Amino acid sequence: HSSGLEVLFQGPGSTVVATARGIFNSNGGVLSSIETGVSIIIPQGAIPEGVEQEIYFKVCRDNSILPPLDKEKGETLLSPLVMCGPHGLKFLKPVELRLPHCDPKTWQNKCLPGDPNYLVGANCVSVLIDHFGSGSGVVYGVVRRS
Repeated sequence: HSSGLEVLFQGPGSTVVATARGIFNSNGGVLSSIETGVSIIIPQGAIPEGVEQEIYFKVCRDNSILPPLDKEKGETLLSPLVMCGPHGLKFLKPVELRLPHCDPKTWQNKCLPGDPNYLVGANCVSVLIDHFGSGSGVVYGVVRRS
């Protein structure tokens, strides 16, 4: 039993509930998405000079996706999916992507006001992207093993 980062694919009509977008230049910067809690930090250099790349990640719901995990054993998704804006992107340096992944304790908890955001932002999933693949629905997603 363990959790990690994985790149899932979208088959049917994906459910886009959140959409983060931000044009980034060689200068660098980060793209935060409060709608879900996902933030992408780009190191000063990932993007070349004299260029402007519109990087937007759309956070979808966990319903219209192809989860390779095994729910029969208990596996599942505890992190909001993501849809890479541009398809076939290649940075000069890897970008740090962070997702709002909480502990498995709240996997089915009603969520109390005492600390419903405690680890929601602490145990975030970090993934480095130098180049973003190009697929019909190359999305991300935390894999909850069983």
